[PDB]
Amino acid sequence: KKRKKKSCTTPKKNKHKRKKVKLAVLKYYKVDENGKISRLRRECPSDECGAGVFMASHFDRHYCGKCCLTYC
Amino acid sequence: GVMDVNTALQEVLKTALIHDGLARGIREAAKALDKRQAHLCVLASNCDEPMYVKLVEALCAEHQINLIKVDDNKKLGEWVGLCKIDREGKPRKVVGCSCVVVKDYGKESQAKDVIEEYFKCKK
Ligand SMILES: [Zn+2]
Repeated sequence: KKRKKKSCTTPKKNKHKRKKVKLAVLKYYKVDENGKISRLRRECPSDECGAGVFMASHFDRHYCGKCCLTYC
Repeated sequence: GVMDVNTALQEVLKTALIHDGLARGIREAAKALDKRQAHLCVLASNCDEPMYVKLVEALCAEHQINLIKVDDNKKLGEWVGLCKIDREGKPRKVVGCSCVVVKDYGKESQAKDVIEEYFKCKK
């Protein structure tokens, strides 16, 4: 027997393309003229994600991308 | 001592490469500074982002961590090791680095001694 093609489905299921963001570190910190630094993003309460691993400021929740911890 | 001040950083950077104690890039450097596992930092004077410089300087100052200035980012990257060696021996492929953090020192007395003396002279 020979293989039939039958090439017809939903036109194209596209693959997710990751967003390109330039200098994402900067928006985590706010700066005053005096030289102070304030951390805009919350720090996760988990063990590993404690100091430099910031959370996600979603419109209705806080989300840590490293351990899937979520808060209201 | 015999080695120059500006050329004595190569030994420390090579030994940190070998012992895997380098944080490269602004994001890794900032995360290491927040983790305060850093020992010293290396900054590139030649840059087009004043906010980059302010953030690195303030993070170094507010974590009482010594900071070093380098001429250009491409030489910084060549020291760092993000390069490939040609048949003749020159690094045709160089990707520059703007900030570096040394997490673990290499077990070298001579390399650390000159940098510590320079930091004490600065203070
Ligand atoms: Zn977490």
